[PDB]
Amino acid sequence: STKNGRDSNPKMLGVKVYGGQTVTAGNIIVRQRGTEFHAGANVGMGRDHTLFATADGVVKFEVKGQFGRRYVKVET
Amino acid sequence: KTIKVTQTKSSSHRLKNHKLCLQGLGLRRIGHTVEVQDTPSNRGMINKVYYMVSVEE
RNA sequence: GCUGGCGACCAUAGCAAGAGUGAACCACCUGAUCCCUUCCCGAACUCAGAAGUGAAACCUCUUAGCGCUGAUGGUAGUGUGGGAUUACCCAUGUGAGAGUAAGUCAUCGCCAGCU
RNA sequence: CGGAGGAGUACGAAGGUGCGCUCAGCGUGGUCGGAAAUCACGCGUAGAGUAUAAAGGCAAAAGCGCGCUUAACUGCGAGACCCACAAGUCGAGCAGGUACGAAAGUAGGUCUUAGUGAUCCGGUGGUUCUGUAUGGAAGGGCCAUCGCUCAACGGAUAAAAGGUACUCUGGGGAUAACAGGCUGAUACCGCCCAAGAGUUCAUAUCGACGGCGGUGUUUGGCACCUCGAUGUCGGCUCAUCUC
RNA sequence: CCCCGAAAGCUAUUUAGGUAGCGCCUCGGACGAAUACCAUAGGGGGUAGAGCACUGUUUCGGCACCGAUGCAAACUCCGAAUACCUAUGAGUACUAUCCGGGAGACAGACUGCGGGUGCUAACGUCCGUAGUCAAGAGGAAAACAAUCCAGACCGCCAGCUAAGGCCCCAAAAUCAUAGUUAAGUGGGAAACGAUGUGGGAAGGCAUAGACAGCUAUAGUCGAGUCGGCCUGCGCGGAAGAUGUAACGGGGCUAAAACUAUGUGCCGAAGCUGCGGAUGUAUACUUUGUAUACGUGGUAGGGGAGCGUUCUGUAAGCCGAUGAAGGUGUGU
RNA sequence: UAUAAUGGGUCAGCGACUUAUAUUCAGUAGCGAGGUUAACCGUAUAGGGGAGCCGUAGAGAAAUCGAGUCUUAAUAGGGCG
Repeated sequence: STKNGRDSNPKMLGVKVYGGQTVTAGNIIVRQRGTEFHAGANVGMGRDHTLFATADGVVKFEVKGQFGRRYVKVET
Repeated sequence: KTIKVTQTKSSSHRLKNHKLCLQGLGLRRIGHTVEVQDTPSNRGMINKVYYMVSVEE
């Protein structure tokens, strides 16, 4: 008899809106367990590290800063 | 400015996108020949199914 | 042409070693009266000041020393069609990683002082 | 019925806010004191820590202290994620009342993802709802909350173990025991290399450590045929083929 | 008789060969480019490969470190091709979406590619992805659901081709040009063994005389010889039970075998030709007419019909100059 | 599945999606902001019989309001119309 045989339910993480798409305020952009992407301009962060848009515009990804962090922002 | 395409093999067992490329060029059966505009958009469909068409350029 | 502040950028821009700067600015610097301060200490924070020094520190300059960047060519992988089954070959499209040649001791913007 | 680990909790501070601080390692010296207690100074460096398993993260530190406090609030909520349903997740912003800051401001529990149980039936608090002639009341409704290892965790009842060779019916070759089939781990047979044994001499005859095949006599693996029946362990009689 | 046409999945279930919601089919209504194929532009990734910067593991040196050197599903300093999301655009196509009526199905199979398990066993088992069967006929593979070619409306004693073939069974080349094989290899199988033969790149010695043999390095003779590497096709290794039985058979050796090239032909229910039928759509601005695209089908859904008995129409019409029924013939 | 899986020796005759009620959808006919009677009476498929049913208005648990209503301190926001 094996001592294995368990696993957890899926969580459906990942990027929901890619670069170049238009969003409205409140749209969820990234679902993530940790902070792989950071919040840029017009982007807010939830209590579970979810990134969402706070204004209408176009999504844009970039790499910025002295630590080389990945940022996502919304251009109005 | 226009080119002639002839279907030379069957399309029954091919991939779905290959069948759709044939339908988008307008070929309907073996031996069918059509005349289409010479544009990159048409050339892409032709190049995808190169192996079962003949082009009179 | 120097000094200070605030940004763009985040190593071709960083570390390391060596050398300079006191007119102004900055830095150490004097003591602790009032404001304020340390689970103790005027060491840090703070106030009241210029008798000393550019020693340290911060800046600027030089160096390929460490680091970083990096081709061209080839190789591996791979979508579609065909031929084979120890995982290859042909046609067509695509194309790394490592390594080699080589490069680098940054580049810009706003304001205020001194010549 | 693949390979590995965790959960059925904890905390009125381990929550909020303002201000402040950086780990771990090694090396020198310094009483007991040393491998390793505390003190001081250096070197290189995230390898420390995050209540708890791992993963994704963590400098405006999300790590570590101090003062004051209760936003671990009420009414909501544009817009999204996920999804058979029932459920689950994120959320700017608006109104009221607060806490901490000089202030711009931050706060609708804790770095996040586990710490859970539908409906029915009852219990407790409140209520400008209803009240079987009428006025009350009993009972019911609405809002808040309590009683599940219902753990077979979408939970058949408030309440439940066994025997049948004395057996019976509806079905299945959807599924086992015999024989057939596929396979060849195992079994048997053959070959390659050759330490050595053989008074000397690998190969007269054996042959260690290793390697490559053949057959379909063994023990097995699979479940393709047969369950509206292919009905046998050995003996007797009679055989036929292989090398 | 005509038209369309699935599934054997997900979730839950005292559930596992039952059922329910969703996914897949069909019919009606609304509404038309909002859809798809391809091109261009924007975007995130951590797989193949690779590497040792972390976590582990590995060999040899020097003194845990230093220099070389390997490995990894639960390692990553790196990192594709494809897939996926969005926007714009030409051309082609009854595409997409919404609201309702009716379902079936929830036992799948094989083959290729990427994998877990198993022995890198099984026509084994469990996933992802594509094709075929299921529900699909025709030609080829001797026979052979799942392989290759190809999607059957009906008729023809017409033509062209696909896979595969052209000595006879049995349709078409005893075709053409160069080579290889002697094993019936072709037409079953390994490690290993061997002067079998064809081709290629080098090397050693040699007419002051090379190899072999022979006389005691010299010597008689008279040109090549010697040992390796790469490569094409062959040989041994090779034993089974009813009957040759491991080319389908006959038979085949300057092939009727293998390699390369070329010119013709055969070959399907594919395509074309002639005649006929039918579904949908667009125009004739009734038409039943032309054009265009279609017509393989299980479970299912939709449409249109033929016959049988009885009631009205029927106190009608047919009937002993012969009804119903039975048995032939023609159409 | 030719299957060595099931059923049928053969012929003739018989043999399996119905009936009643309720409900929903689609065709078709009458009337139409209206439509329609049931039991019953009736020398009776006529004619009477309007009790009742469906449609015409939602919101809210309900009292209550009503083109609005519920939640709320809120005329804010939001849900159903």
